[PDB]
Amino acid sequence: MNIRPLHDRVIVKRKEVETKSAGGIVLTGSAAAKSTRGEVLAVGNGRILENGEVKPLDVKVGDIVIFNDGYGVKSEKIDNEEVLIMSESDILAIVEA
Amino acid sequence: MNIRPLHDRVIVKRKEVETKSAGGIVLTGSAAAKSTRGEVLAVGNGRILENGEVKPLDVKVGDIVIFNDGYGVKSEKIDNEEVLIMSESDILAIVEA
Amino acid sequence: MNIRPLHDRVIVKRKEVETKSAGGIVLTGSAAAKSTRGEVLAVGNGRILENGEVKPLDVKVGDIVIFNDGYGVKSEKIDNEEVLIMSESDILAIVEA
Amino acid sequence: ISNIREMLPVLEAVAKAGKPLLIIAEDVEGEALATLVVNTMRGIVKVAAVKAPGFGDRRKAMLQDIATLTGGTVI
Amino acid sequence: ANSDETVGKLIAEAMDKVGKEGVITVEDGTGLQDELDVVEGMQFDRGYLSPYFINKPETGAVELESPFILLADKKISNIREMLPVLEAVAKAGKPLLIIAEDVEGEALATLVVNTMRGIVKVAAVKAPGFGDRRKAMLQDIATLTGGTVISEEIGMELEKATLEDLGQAKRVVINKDTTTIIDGVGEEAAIQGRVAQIRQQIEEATSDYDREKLQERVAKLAGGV
Amino acid sequence: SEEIGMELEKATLEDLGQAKRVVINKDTTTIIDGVGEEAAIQGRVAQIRQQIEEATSDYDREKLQERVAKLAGGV
Repeated sequence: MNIRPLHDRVIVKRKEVETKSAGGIVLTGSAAAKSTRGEVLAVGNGRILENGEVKPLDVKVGDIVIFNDGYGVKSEKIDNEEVLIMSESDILAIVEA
Repeated sequence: MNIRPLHDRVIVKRKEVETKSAGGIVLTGSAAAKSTRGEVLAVGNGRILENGEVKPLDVKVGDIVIFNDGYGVKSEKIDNEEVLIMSESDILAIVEA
Repeated sequence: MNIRPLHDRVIVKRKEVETKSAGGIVLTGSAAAKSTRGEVLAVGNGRILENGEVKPLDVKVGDIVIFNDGYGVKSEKIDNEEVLIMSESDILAIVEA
Repeated sequence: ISNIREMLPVLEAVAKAGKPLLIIAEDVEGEALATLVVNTMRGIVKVAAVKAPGFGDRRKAMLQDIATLTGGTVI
Repeated sequence: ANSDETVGKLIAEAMDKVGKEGVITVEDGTGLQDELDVVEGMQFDRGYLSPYFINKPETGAVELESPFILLADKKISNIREMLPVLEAVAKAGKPLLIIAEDVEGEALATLVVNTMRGIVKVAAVKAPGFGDRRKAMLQDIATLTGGTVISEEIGMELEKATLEDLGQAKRVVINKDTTTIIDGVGEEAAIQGRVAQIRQQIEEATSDYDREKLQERVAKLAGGV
Repeated sequence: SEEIGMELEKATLEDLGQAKRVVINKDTTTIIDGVGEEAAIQGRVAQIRQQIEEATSDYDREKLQERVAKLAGGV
């Protein structure tokens, strides 16, 4: 079964922990760091704040995103796969092109 | 591939760490400090706050800016180049003339 | 080249560090203190807060001002001269008369 | 001395004067000493750094001796 | 040697090989007979920091063919500072020796997996000496290999070094206890100049110790040990 | 080895060793007849065998020929 995030919350999945390519050919072995990129899997209706109306989120299902991995983000297990739950406030940009 | 900042967030690149010129001719060697100047590379639609409407940002793609390097700012790697992600709130001025 | 502060922010320059005159004739030598007075050099359009409209600042280019030197204020170098970047919130009064 | 900062105003006047400069301070360390190296290593200024002769209240007395013999003012 | 013809002969032999500015030391032997060792070229008391880098399991030693040499005055801990340089060497084919003040952390660790795979061929060994002697000696190596000492002291970043600043050698031999540079590029005139300068540093050596170490170094840079 | 850039998590059946049988009590573990690539055993033996040759003392001689016995003959 899949997940339904509760308005404003976005469900994403993380990407490759220091992919061995940076600097060019050098296979930069893990330096005890993580990744900030991720794939958007589910989206909530949108933030309800300020009563009047409920604004949609600017990220669609399937976007590639750079986020800020702070407190706001939570770790969960769906079908035995690593997924992240943060609000749009924590999503900083989208990688396109 | 390039980056698409998520409304209100601005994507900039840093400039020269204590350029050896200050004081006049003296090549002021690095005193363990950084730089606050930077080039604007990408802009988000704009802050959505207060529901009603979405206001644009006052910085355009390609501006030279003085910012406040605090917590708000984040470090990322695009095509293997050092880039910074902060909101307009952290941009203080534009260097022109 | 000169500077263009980003709405609400004000660009000022500091004044004389314990000018040796206080108390009357006595040349009060520096007691390890600073100055709070300064000249306004540049002004931003004005605070954008609360969406609707953008209110101007009550300080004009060239004012003499007493400010609160706290965290809000930042130090920059323009043409190799000491300048300060704070918001109007930090400006307390204007010295006139 | 520990910071290049305090030097710049003076260091500058000497740089645009051509003549080299000896510095006899209480001590020179940190990035001050370090940058001074790269400043002569390049040919920007010619500048020496040597500790003050003596220790305690004797030092300042002796440092003044030097001022007199060279017509300088003890900062 | 109380009429010991063998001692006479061995000394005579040694003097003949290390030359006039070469050092001769005596120590306990393993067996019953006297033995003379002569170290050729330059070698210092330094083992590999990464034992998982031996590229010849037969001798239990590293044998880098015609490599670049990175001299770092500061100690290394982060792979970061390497990347710009490490890269230029990777796309050049030639291997690389690194003689820093020290190599540890994930820097040392990743360097292993970088040769373990065949991305780059890179060695890591501590700096010869201790304190103000180290930098003096580390410079000796620069001269013999035509490299520039990347000294964090004199306003230099490890990151901003290019192929330019790297030393070069014909071959390098490193085991658990000693590193040996075989025939470095070494601008001929710049060698004997740096030698005639250290040669005069012994002249004004204000004791016996600042005399010993100096003529040791000359031997590593000139004749033999 | 977590040292040489390896995670325990990313190991598969591939990396696992195998044996005919294993005997473990409160004091000793015993591996009875492991898969052991014949050529890779005696090679790893002839390599440790020469590690004793250049053993710079008596202790780095003892432990080595102990290990060879565990990998070659018996104890």
